[PDB]
Amino acid sequence: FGIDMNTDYTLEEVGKQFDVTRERIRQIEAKALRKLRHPSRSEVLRSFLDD
Amino acid sequence: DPILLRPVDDLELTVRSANCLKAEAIHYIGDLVQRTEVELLKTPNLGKKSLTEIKDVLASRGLSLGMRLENWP
Repeated sequence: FGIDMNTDYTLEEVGKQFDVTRERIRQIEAKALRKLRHPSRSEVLRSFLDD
Repeated sequence: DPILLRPVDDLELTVRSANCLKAEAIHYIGDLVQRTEVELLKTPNLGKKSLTEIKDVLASRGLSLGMRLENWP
């Protein structure tokens, strides 16, 4: 995303940054998202979705 | 307590321990904490590191093994 930086990047630029293909980067992003989806890192976060 | 009937989903455990407990098939911890140390070491292909991890996640929330319960679940 563009979280606390300039422009967000495509997956390929990220793999560039870490010397990986974009598929490696998709795996990393999906694992981080799965980690964050669980509460105890996501209670307040999901409360930001006030609904 | 709402938490020992809270699944091992939300223990924030590693997936190796996931395989171990799926084999054991203990979803909630209300029956988990009544089980002892050797009752956890009866796991298939499970050793020191995963079980130290599980006691870690227990003492993060103030519990451990061997506890006693009543009418559970």
